Order: sequence, then C-alpha cells, then structure tokens
Amino acid sequence: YGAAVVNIDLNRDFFDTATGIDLTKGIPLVQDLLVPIGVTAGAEQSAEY
Amino acid sequence: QVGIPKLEVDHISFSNVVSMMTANIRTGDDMAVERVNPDDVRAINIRNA
Repeated sequence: YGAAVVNIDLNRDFFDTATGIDLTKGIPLVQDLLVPIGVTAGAEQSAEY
Repeated sequence: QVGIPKLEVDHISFSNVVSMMTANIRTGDDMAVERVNPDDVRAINIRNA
C-alpha cells in the first residue's frame, strides 16, 4: 500500500556494473565506447545511451 | 559672379573655414563582439562557395 508509481526497468542485478552499464538514470549508459570526436566536453554524454 | 576657388589661383589666403569635430572621436567605447564557435568541427559545411 502506498506505492506511488511502478515502472518496468532494466534489471540492474543482471546488467551489473561489471557490464559497464549504469542504469540508475533509467537508461543504460556505458561510458567511453562510442564517444564522438571534435565536440566540446560533455557533448559525449548522449552517445553513452 | 560666383566666388573663385582658393586653390584655382596663386594667391595666399591666411583665413579659411576649417571643418572640425566638436570633440574627440576616440570616446573609448571600442566595439567588442561575442564570437561563438562551431559546436562540432566535423559538422561544419565547408561546401557551397
């Protein structure tokens, strides 16, 4: 009782940090894989998706 | 008759109407701009003239 909202997330227990994935934001986010060239710092972040 | 140009003839005239600014033209408000670089160097359109 009182559960405000119930989502269907990717399983962090399965897609562990050992996978390099970071699910806390609600999307997978693997750093330093498909990083773009020739852009300002912080512009890499969308490619983490 | 209309007045003869001073430069037309060989006389020396030691009084003349000199145009001049009322004050210094270097106010000190030099122009300054905001250059803002391309976001991605790869994305620039070199093409088309």
